[PDB]
Amino acid sequence: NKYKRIFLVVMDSVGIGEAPDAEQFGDLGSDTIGHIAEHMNGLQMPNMVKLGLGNIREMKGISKVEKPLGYYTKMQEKSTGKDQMTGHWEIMGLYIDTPFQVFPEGFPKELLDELEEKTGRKIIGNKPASGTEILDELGQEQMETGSLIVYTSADSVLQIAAHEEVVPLDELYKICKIARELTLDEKYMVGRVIARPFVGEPGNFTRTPNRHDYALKPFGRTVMNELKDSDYDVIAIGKISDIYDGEGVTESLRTKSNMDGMDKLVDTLNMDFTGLSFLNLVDFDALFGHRRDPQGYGEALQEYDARLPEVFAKLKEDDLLLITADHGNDPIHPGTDHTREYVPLLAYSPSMKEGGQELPLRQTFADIGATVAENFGVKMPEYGTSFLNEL
Ligand SMILES: [Mn+2]
Ligand SMILES: [Mn+2]
Ligand SMILES: [Mn+2]
Repeated sequence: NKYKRIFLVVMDSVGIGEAPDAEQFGDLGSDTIGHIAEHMNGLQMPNMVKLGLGNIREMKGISKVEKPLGYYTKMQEKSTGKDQMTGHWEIMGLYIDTPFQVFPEGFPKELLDELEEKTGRKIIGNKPASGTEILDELGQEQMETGSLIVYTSADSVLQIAAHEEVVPLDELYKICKIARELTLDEKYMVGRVIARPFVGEPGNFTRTPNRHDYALKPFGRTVMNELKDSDYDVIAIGKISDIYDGEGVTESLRTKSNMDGMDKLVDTLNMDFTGLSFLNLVDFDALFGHRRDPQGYGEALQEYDARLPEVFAKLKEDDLLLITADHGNDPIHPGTDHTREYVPLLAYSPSMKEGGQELPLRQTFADIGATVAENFGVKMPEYGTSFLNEL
């Protein structure tokens, strides 16, 4: 093998400007990193700059360098959608025709009618809200009537809240499984159904750790599956295991924050393993992109950048570091959805003694999967073109 270990980092939602097909999505003008850089009066990301981020595209505070540490380019998304699962599934070698939906005005009556029809229970709420907001508003009615609080977020989720004393936990799980089946329908396709049991009294409701998630498996066997099947290590960090519903995963490390994500990445650098360590840094998307908070987003990017030199110091000659994103989520864009954008790609190993060069633009995110597959000698994905030989 050319590399013994590949460290793949998804900066979640960290897009590098509108894609050629942005108009279809209402995403003309979208530029996640660029708009953040303008807001910050210049982003301070010296380590990403050293890797060649400015060589992909110059932005405020982000300039090109003469000798980038590694190779650089951007990637274009080929799949129909701009959601979490589409982006990640494409990265690991798939092509996804059918996009996962978001519901800023709640779910269609048809879906909620069938859920009522199958459960014999009333549904209340039906809007995007935080757990705290929806329980403050509807928690008491839920307790008193035995109704189900159905809500969503800015992402592709259907969430069902019920008080543990009123709706038995096991009944809530059964209901969520029904909802999971009903939402395997391209009109109502949600990435994730989430059980949100809660306890307490009016004015003091808390969501319990009895939360359960109901995800869909990727629409195909991924490069992760192939790695696992060939007895390679596949270490998933953060939301990665959940995004792939555990498919191809050999170890999963939960994280609480971006900084904690970088700590677990460091933990994997300290592990003897052969295969893939795969990190998702989700805060960019979950805290700042959807909340349209360019200041928080900018600060988060600077906090992440400052962590990189330790990663650089720990990389071995036979290690490869890959840094990319899965879509955009421009914090100055209208609405609360993701934006259809190119994503950066940086590929660095200390064995690149002469530094890196520009790679041809990646025509699908699956080029990452193809590169991983070729490196480890496992079955090549149906989609994607490896850039391994270019490194
Ligand atoms: Mn838009
Ligand atoms: Mn994402
Ligand atoms: Mn998101």
